[PDB]
Amino acid sequence: ARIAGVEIPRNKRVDVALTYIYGIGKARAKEALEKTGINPATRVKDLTEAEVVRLREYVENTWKLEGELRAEVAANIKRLMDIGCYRGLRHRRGLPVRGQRTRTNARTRKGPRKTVAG
Amino acid sequence: PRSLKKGVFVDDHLLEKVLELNAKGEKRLIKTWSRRSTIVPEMVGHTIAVYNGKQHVPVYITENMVGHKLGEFAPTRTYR
Amino acid sequence: KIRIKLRGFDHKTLDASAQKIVEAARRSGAQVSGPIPLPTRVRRFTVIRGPFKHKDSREHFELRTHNRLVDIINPNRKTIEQLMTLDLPTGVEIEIKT
Amino acid sequence: EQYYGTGRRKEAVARVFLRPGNGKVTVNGQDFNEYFQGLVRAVAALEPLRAVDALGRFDAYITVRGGGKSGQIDAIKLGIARALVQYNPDYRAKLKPLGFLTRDARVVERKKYGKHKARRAPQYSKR
Amino acid sequence: ARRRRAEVRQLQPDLVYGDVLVTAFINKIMRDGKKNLAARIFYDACKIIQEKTGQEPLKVFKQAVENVKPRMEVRSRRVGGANYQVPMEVSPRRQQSLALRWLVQAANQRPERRAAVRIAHELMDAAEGKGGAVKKKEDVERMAEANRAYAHYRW
Amino acid sequence: ARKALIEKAKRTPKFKVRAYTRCVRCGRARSVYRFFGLCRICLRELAHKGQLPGVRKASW
Amino acid sequence: GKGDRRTRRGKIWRGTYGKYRPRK
Amino acid sequence: GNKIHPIGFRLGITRDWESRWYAGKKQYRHLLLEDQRIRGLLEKELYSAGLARVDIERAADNVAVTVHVAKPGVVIGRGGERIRVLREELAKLTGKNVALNVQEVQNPNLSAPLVAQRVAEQIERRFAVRRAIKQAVQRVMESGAKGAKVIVSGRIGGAEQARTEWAAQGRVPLHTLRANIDYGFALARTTYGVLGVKAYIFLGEV
RNA sequence: CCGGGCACUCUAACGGGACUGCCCGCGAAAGCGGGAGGAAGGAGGGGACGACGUCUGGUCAGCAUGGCCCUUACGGCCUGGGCGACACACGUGCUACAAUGCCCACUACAAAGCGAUGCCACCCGGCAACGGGGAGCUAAUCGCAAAAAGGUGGGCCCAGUUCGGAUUGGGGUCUGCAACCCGACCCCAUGAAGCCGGAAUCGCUAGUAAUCGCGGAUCAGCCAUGCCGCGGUGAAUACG
Ligand SMILES: [Mg+2]
Ligand SMILES: [Mg+2]
Ligand SMILES: [Mg+2]
Ligand SMILES: [Mg+2]
Ligand SMILES: [Mg+2]
Ligand SMILES: [Mg+2]
Ligand SMILES: [Mg+2]
Ligand SMILES: [Mg+2]
Ligand SMILES: [Mg+2]
Ligand SMILES: [Mg+2]
Ligand SMILES: [Mg+2]
Ligand SMILES: [Mg+2]
Ligand SMILES: [Mg+2]
Ligand SMILES: [Mg+2]
Ligand SMILES: [Mg+2]
Ligand SMILES: [Mg+2]
Ligand SMILES: [Mg+2]
Ligand SMILES: [Mg+2]
Ligand SMILES: [Zn+2]
Repeated sequence: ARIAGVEIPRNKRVDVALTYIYGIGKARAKEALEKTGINPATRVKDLTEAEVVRLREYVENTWKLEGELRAEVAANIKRLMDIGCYRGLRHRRGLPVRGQRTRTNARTRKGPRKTVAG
Repeated sequence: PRSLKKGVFVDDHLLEKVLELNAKGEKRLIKTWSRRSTIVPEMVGHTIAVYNGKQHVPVYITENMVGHKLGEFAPTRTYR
Repeated sequence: KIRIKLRGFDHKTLDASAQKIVEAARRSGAQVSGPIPLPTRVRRFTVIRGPFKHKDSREHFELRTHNRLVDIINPNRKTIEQLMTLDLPTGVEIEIKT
Repeated sequence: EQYYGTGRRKEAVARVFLRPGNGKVTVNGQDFNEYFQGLVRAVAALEPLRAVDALGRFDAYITVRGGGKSGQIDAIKLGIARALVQYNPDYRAKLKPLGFLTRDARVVERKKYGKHKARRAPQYSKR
Repeated sequence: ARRRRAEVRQLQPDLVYGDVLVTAFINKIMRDGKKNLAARIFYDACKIIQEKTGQEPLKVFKQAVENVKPRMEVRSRRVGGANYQVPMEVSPRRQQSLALRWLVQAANQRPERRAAVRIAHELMDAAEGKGGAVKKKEDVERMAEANRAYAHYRW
Repeated sequence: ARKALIEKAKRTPKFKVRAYTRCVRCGRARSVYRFFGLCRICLRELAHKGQLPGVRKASW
Repeated sequence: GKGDRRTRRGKIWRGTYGKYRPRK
Repeated sequence: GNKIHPIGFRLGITRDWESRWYAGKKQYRHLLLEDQRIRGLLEKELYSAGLARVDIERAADNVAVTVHVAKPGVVIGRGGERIRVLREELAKLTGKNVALNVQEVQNPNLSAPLVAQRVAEQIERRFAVRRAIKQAVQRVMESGAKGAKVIVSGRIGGAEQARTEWAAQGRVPLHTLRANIDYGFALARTTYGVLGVKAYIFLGEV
């Protein structure tokens, strides 16, 4: 049931399925199935043309999803990065940004360990 | 995911000093030690020298940085 | 009709002190609610034996604050007499509010 | 008319009030099978009765407080064994070979310092 | 155990069958000390050996264990830098310990998603004479024999 | 306890923020209990004496 | 698990309350 | 180093507190700092008198302070002199008007706090540590005592290398939490450094 | 809940009780094995407690202290920065990698502690953190509190997933003179590695290990997954 900018959830419950949409997840799932009054447990394949239409309508108009959403974040980071901003540098140098200790566990933001001679 | 409830913060000596320059039109170069102050449109166009703990750095303020605090533009440490 | 909680650190300088307020008010008023215990509130301090490092030795210190009740129903002048200012022990503090 | 017994375990207190009857066991104003809602071992608690052909000759009102259902289960088992002997003293004569009368003294060991859990000691290295 | 020979910790009989072996088996299933869910799993397994076998579960259980019990095993013993696999008898105590342990082990290697199924099917194939548990038992006994040569290091 | 740093007693600090415990015997500004105004070390010393009423050797 | 900020148990572990762990 | 302070180790039984007053969460830390301030004065004042113990009881603005001594005369003064000059500085300290009794010590040889305080004395005058201690232990053993034992720290004699002198006689069980052993410390400023004295006096068991 | 009553639970104080005392076997004796009585049996279980001495062990930044050295300064005040830096290496931990599980709902058993400008019932506003209002307690009579695991029901259907929550974007709450460096918290969004870990290596012998949650000290707040302590459920194995 291609909803948000070319989505495709199927064979699984709609809520769980709606998730596969970028800007969507658990929370916003209920909201859409709640307001759009569709049973959350129906298989996307068991949906009604009348419901899919409705769903898409709410979801696509109410929240910034997929591609567009990314564009925003991208530009958001490039922003505090274009400006002197400290967080900018961190995004630049590549080290964490939410004031965490880098002497150790910072692998997720740093990547594989580039071991050097001691 | 920032914070500061209701009532932005800016140190007096810096604030009631910046706007004091607007009255006289415009000034050239300032310098505070309170990097704790929030930036505000009142500053747009000015140049505040923020102390990092060792020096006073010229920090040209712009509309795009109106929310950040001076310190964010005066990096504390020196690395590689 | 007389709430008088006896609190002390020594469980003997109390049990004894309450045994007074009871007798010195038994034959003067009713018979009193006898001495009532009430769970003790033990404080605790756990400090490292020596200074600097050695963080695995400690040693434990408490400070149990015992309790008591008494409670005399039906006070009769001579009762508030045998009491009044006829207290003795030093390791006790009393609260009255009959 | 009635028969009492206490019983306690792993820090749990069970009040046992036996009375002749059809075997209607209650616990805190609740059906036995209600308080111990499917806890497999629950049955245990009454093992002393079933150990003297009772149960179907007795009935019991029970108050249980402190700890957890498992302890309570055994705490009960005791009183019901004590009262059972309190009812008829010649009972223990064969109720003891199963020690239903012993009050399991096994209790949580204090948490010592320098050690994660009384015994569980911190792990080390470079040794 | 340097002082005296440890006590074979006596177990309490099974509530549902009054057997101590069952409890033992139940204990090996239990993990994180959750005897309920442990006891449960086992019993559902017995009920499954019903909807599938006209024989009494306990009957199955007993026979399953009896087959997964190794009667000979290898134990190391240094003698000149090279430690040889000495084959020796397996005492009933361990013979039982090893069996139950192996049952629960093999059972949990199985593909069926539900716990009790895995256990019932393992108990089942156990009495049948097949299945991973009985496998280990056999690979072991094979180890002895394959070392009769070193049997003279009995002790 | 650098003396000049016994300026804790100075009450008025500008902001109650800058107010800190300090041992009322040694000056220790660490592991300084409240119910005693003492540091973990003196608490131990005096306690061993008796100058800390009630404070006995805990055991259980 | 206990690590999940936005789930029942996670709230408990982190000691807090919120939409995922109401006061009642 | 090990061994628990034999006093704090017996505070329960065979040894009572030196401050038997009950305050509370809000007061306690205050009524505590007080005693100190007190003992502080009673220390750097009544030294010459030879202060053994210095109890302190309270009842709200009513404080005891039964200073035990060897030479009560020094505490008193001519007539009733001193035991007033100080009874004065006292309320200047504790704004809670307190007494200032005085009890005497039955033999300054059974008073560990003194014996130790004593051996420390000789050590400052430059006496012979080994003997000083041998004597001390004796003084104590002659004047009763089911056991006694003194101990000095190191640098004995002025030696660049710190040592530790012994001396002990008659049962002095530190493990039998029932015996009852008065224990006393005592420093010893010196030309070249501090030394430390300890006295244990076993007297009566049950 | 009220009357009412102390029996029962409990609260806390004193005391009773276990000594190989009794029974049989062995023994010179001490004692050993078994057995009855008994809540408990041979040190019932756990604490406190650590000999003469060792390491020139640790600590002069707790404190005390000999000598040494500085005295517009090696002393003092302050604002800001730093102790939180990160190509790397190690120790102790936390949370996981899932179905003996995760989620939602309903529903059941704890112990030990803490509470004046503190715990904060109940109420209303908010998805919420939190805010506004406000009762009770000086606390066995009020509050923190919900114990969690568990039990019942329903969902997920073996997938990097309804496993897992890193990381990052955005919005906001509270503490605080002030959260850039550098606080915690809530909500939305993002949703990483991880499929049980090489060589090697740690803990534990019973209500122990393993697992589950609860309190407290410090403390404005908090970087506590740390430490000290509490109780629920509750094993395996020891020939030697
Ligand atoms: Mg999504
Ligand atoms: Mg430590
Ligand atoms: Mg440690
Ligand atoms: Mg535990
Ligand atoms: Mg100093
Ligand atoms: Mg502070
Ligand atoms: Mg999850
Ligand atoms: Mg001993
Ligand atoms: Mg050295
Ligand atoms: Mg060193
Ligand atoms: Mg020095
Ligand atoms: Mg400074
Ligand atoms: Mg550091
Ligand atoms: Mg950790
Ligand atoms: Mg993924
Ligand atoms: Mg998987
Ligand atoms: Mg052991
Ligand atoms: Mg062993
Ligand atoms: Zn101190």
